[PDB]
Formats: sequence, structure tokens, C-alpha cells
Amino acid sequence: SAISVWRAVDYVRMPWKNGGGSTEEITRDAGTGLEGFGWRLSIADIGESGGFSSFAGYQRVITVIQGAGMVLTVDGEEQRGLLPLQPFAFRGDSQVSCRLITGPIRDFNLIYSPERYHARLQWVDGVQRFFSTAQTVLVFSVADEVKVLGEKLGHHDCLQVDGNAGLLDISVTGRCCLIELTQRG
Amino acid sequence: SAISVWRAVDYVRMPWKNGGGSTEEITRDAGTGLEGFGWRLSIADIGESGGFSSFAGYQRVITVIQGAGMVLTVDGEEQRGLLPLQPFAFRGDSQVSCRLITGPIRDFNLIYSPERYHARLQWVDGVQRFFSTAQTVLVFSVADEVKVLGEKLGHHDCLQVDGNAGLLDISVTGRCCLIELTQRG
Ligand SMILES: [Cl-]
Ligand SMILES: [Cl-]
Ligand SMILES: [Cl-]
Ligand SMILES: [Cl-]
Ligand code: NA
Repeated sequence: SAISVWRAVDYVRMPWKNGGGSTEEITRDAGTGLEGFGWRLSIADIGESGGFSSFAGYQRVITVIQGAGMVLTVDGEEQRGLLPLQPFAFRGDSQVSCRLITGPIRDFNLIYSPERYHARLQWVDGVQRFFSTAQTVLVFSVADEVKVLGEKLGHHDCLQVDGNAGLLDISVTGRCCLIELTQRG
Repeated sequence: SAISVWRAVDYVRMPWKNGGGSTEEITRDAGTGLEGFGWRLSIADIGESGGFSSFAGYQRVITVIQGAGMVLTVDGEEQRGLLPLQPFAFRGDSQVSCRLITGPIRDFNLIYSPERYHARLQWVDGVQRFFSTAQTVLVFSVADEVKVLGEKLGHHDCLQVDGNAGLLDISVTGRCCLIELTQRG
């Protein structure tokens, strides 16, 4: 089991082509096929209301992490309110748009290919402990200090365990999102 | 002392903001929340001439590992030709641009914070043996087989020893880069 830590102060802001905001890539699988990535973690800055790009064949789970929330319109809609730290799953082929009813928003974005990855996502707080055989475990901090696997994650830092091949026993303290990804087949 | 072996097939690639190329992450230290990584290994794919990101307070050592070579301009100063496997050191704060003259180039990139890490870098071939108290030892292979510490590194695989706390006795065979990093505590 290899531990890597992604520090948010090292993230690179990539403005969107449409000027509606920007993306900070955190990490992703190798995923270099014409098929593309198997999974990707990023933080999206959403600066103005607008539509979301499509990602046919991918599952998305997004979570507001900065800002008071925003409203989403998914396909044929009831409008969905996204509050801070409330994750929201939707298919990547859905037509989705957001309205920034309180100002600009930052989302924590998980996207993965159901064909290629098993996936688990859970926001947690306090002291947590889990056992997992998942190949990749990610811990994304939204606190000043999330302690996990001997590391201290600051704000939007992300710890990544890779190449797990046994049962990991992981304790976490603090407000963070736990993601577990395992290659299928 | 824990050994990880990063396999080049799993190197996560990220494209550059300006589109000039891409960076494959090899490994980086855990860093801190405030100051980000203290060091990083990566392979940069340079597909177009152009400028290099600046990294104030960081020291860089880059080495052409694929392609016939390229020309650097460091600040406004004289051109530097980088030939395959000739390491070149420069400050992260210097404005640096490269001119491709033979096509795209791949660089092995070391970066570290001199305030936070002692560092050593040496390209070697053949049989090597060294003793080092360094806390982290990385061996980056540019050969089909580099034997070190009972592992076998293939093309651009990278061995990493962490948390060494005595005098390591390390033997290496084959064409590779030896990097040693120690926190300045
Ligand atoms: Cl999007
Ligand atoms: Cl995404
Ligand atoms: Cl660069
Ligand atoms: Cl670098
Ligand atoms: Na830094």
C-alpha cells in the first residue's frame, strides 16, 4: 500500500473554455485509452450559472464545498438544491445546468466509469474507522486538519492510497470525503 | 524503511494549462498543508517550445530522457543545450523557456525546496554501490532492467525508499538516476 498526498496549494487552476469557471485536478487513474479516464477527482469553481459538460458513460457525484449552494436542473427536472457537503449523483450523459443563487460555488467532483470501476463515496466527520479491500482509497479534506494514515490533511488536501491488495484498516479524524475505487474485471 | 515501486504504466498524466505538453506524476513527498510538496519527481512531455512554470523557493534538476535534446534559455542568459541524460539545474524562480530543435522531448524532473530538503541527484550506469543515511532514496530507471534492492525496474519505473533511519547499503545495476532526499529538520 502506497500513500500519496495531494496538497491543494499545489493544485493548478485550469480555466474553463467558456469562462464560466475553472477546474483544479486533484488526481485520476492512469486511464489513457481512447476510452479515456477511468475516474477523476477535481474541484470545480463555478463562477456563473450555466450548463455542465456532458460525460456520456460516466457516473458523477458532486458536492458543494465552498459557497452556500446552488440549484441544479437535470434533464426533465424537478430543480435540485445542492447544499454544502450534500453529495449529488447524476449520470454524465444527463443534460444538467446550474443556477448560482447565492454567488460562486466550489464543488468537489468525482467522476468515474461504471464499466471500469467500482466506487464508493461518503462524507464523514468526527472519528471514523473503516476496513476496505478497495484498490484505491481517497480522503479529501474540507477541514483544517484531517488526520489519516499518519498524515495531516489541510483544507482540500487529498490523501490517496494506491495498489491496496489486502484489507486496509483506516482511521480518519475530521471532516472529509471518503472515496474508494476498485478496477472491475 | 518502506520500499514502494512506481511502475511507469501507472504514471498519472496531466496536460499543461497552456497546452505545451503534459506531466506524468511519479511521486512526491507528503508535503504540508501550507507549503505543498517539498519535492516531486515527474516526467514532463514537452510537445512545443515555450516557457516553463516558475516555482519560487524550489530548486529544479531536469534531464532529457527521450528525444535528441533541446535548448534552454535561462532568464535572458546564454542558450543551454540539454543532451540526453545530461542533468541541468536551475532555480524555480528563474524565467526559463525551451526551444525544441529535434522534436518533442521527455524530461525527468526533480524539484525540491532547498529550505526543506537536502537533495542529491546522480545519473549512473553499470554496477553501483552506495551507503546513504538519506531518508528518501529514489531510483529512476531509464533501462529495460535496473536491479536494486531485489526489485527490477523497467523503463521509467521508479523505486522509492521512505523513512530510512540508518545507513542504507544499496546496490544498483543498470542505467538509472539516483535521487536522495532528506528533510531539513
Ligand atoms: Cl462539468
Ligand atoms: Cl468531473
Ligand atoms: Cl515546467
Ligand atoms: Cl518539476
Ligand atoms: Na510549495
